[PDB]
Amino acid sequence: TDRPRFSFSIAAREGKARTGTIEMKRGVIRTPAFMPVGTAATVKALKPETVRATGADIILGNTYHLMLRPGAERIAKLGGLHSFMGWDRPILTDSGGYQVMSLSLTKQSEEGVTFKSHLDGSRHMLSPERSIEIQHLLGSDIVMAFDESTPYPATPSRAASSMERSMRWAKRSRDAFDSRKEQAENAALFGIQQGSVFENLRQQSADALAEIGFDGYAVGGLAVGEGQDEMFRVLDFSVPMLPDDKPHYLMGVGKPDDIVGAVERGIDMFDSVLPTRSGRNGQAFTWDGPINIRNARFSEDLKPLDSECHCAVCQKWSRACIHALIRAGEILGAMLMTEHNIAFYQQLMQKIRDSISEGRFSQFAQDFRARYFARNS
Amino acid sequence: TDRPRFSFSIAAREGKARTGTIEMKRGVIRTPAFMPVGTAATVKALKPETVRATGADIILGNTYHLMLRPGAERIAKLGGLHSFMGWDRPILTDSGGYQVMSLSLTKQSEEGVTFKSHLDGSRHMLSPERSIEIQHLLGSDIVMAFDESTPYPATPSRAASSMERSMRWAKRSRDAFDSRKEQAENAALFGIQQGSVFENLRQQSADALAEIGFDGYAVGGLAVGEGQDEMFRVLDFSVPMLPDDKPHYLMGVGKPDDIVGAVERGIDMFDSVLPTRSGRNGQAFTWDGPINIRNARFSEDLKPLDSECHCAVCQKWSRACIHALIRAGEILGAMLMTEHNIAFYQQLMQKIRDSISEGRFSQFAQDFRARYFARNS
Ligand SMILES: [Zn+2]
Ligand SMILES: [Zn+2]
Repeated sequence: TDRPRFSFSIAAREGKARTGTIEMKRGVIRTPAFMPVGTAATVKALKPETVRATGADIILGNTYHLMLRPGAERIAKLGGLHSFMGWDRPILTDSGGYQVMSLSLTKQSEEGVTFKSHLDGSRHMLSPERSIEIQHLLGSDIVMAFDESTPYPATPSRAASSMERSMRWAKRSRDAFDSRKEQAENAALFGIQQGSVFENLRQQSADALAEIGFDGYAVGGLAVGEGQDEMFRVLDFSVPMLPDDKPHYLMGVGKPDDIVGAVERGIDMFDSVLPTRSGRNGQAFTWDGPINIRNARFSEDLKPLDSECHCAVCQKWSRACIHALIRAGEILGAMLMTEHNIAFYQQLMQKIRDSISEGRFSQFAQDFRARYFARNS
Repeated sequence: TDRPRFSFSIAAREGKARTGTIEMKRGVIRTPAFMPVGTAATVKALKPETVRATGADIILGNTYHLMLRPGAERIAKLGGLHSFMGWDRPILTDSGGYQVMSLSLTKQSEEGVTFKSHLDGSRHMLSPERSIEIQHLLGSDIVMAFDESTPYPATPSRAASSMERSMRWAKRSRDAFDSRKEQAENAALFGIQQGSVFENLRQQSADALAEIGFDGYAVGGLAVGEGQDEMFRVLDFSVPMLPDDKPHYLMGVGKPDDIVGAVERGIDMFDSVLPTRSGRNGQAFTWDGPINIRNARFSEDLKPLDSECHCAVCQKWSRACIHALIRAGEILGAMLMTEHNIAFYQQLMQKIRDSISEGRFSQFAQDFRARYFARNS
């Protein structure tokens, strides 16, 4: 049977939480979804088949890093990110705009930005048009509109002007995407809501995005230093402003309890480097909270990282042996921790989906928090 | 202080057993000595610094395999085996003659042998003169005379003729070695006693070798299928025939109890692939006998491979975690087992040396056998 470009179906709801599917030409994405951050398929990283076996339906590509090395045109000549990452299922790319704020910047205006590569100092340009074109060259299935991030905390004036520029750039992203037939017929485009902590600015942003029209809507400007309390407060009024029948995407979030609370507030999609960064640093996520595998307590602990996790690592490896690998600096140790962490995240999402489907998600969320924060690991 | 070409000193004796040192220009060899079989310094093998840290004072090079790949001239152009194996301490090379019997053979005569490479079918030639020259090109510190092996079991006639040819070839090895000033002044040459299980042939051989004169004397024709009982019986009368004040070398032996009994019979030097072959196959040597680390009993065994071994593996790794590595096919598992096995062999030799020095070696040998064969692992 033929597969659609982008079809979001909601199968069940509990309060603001939703569970369902996004059907795309390269596969189905179960929601709520967690997207691990992808990298080149080399001996340095988990194999793509390993990432898929953790349960991931889609992975994320960082446009900014790919355009500095090896470059978007080079990626295209190699067959796009799907070949480059050895991943034939959907790929979401960010716009590159956040990293130019956080990692580089030679010129800024309504036109776009010019920035210096922190690698070789070379100059690069991004704009709604260039960002959408680069994401096309990467073979992206879900394209993010290019917006303006204002650093945290933002004044009411800075938040107002960045949101308004972002909305003008959202229309430009829309038109650039629509102008490219191969991209418009085969990929999807998400808009990004801005407005910082100000409800009227968030509503303005949401109204603008809905008038332009997108396949999905992200909540931007959070997870940038504000803390969970205020992030939840902003989600409380911001997510209901977005179109109900399209996916809602909270970018760069986050810790497991962040994810649970955001789903309670209507978020459908997530990404975070946390599982990978933690895995390389010897920290494992468990249902009893995170653990530091280097701790002496684990040196003779024959139980797996998490006794309820069904990832391939926990079927086989004890805390004691992962402890030994990590303490010796063996790369296998980091690989096992990273595989478990990504798989744990997918099992979290699966438990979220199942509990919403059964109408017991609010109880799952309470059960989850009580145990995650008690830390009886 | 300047170092001698070859100086064997006996420090202490108990019965036929001796302990002491061989001083050579590239270092001191403690005796009785075990020589692991060396290979090229690549990611496939233990690093040379690891092999040294196990206690090895000297390693063995298989001339036959090195002459098929990459070839003796190629080894020389790379700086000899010391550069090729990353090992700056003494290296003993065999003559290549045993492997032409056991692994290849297009022509055989009193002149030498011509054989077909089991790799690429190419033709090669060995002779006392060519073998000594190749071992020179390899940078060998201890050179083995080229002899004729007769397969086991040998008729009294075949044993007689092979021994006599070997003695004529021993003189030719001696003269070839002596003809090359750079080799004669910096390396040593061992002769090889033959005669199978026949006492008069062994005496004939020993007399011939002593008349030629060598720096050391090997007992050949054992560990080829005969079993330990008969090997010990042959050693009982064969080793006393050799010059007392030169090292005695039992080639290709062997299991730990073989080594102990051979030292009781006057052997000073040993080599065997057993520690490495076992390590790759998941078998570890211990004071309670060998263990198969794949056995289910080890999956939760937090004790090291051997609780009295002081190798770097046993300081750190449990049976349970080596078990997990081996069962997963992780190369680290084989590396750890091989390091422990070679280190265990060196600790065996150290206990042999110390017990002889203290005049308690015969008691050590009895204690060792009772525990090794009870197998309370
Ligand atoms: Zn797991
Ligand atoms: Zn050990």
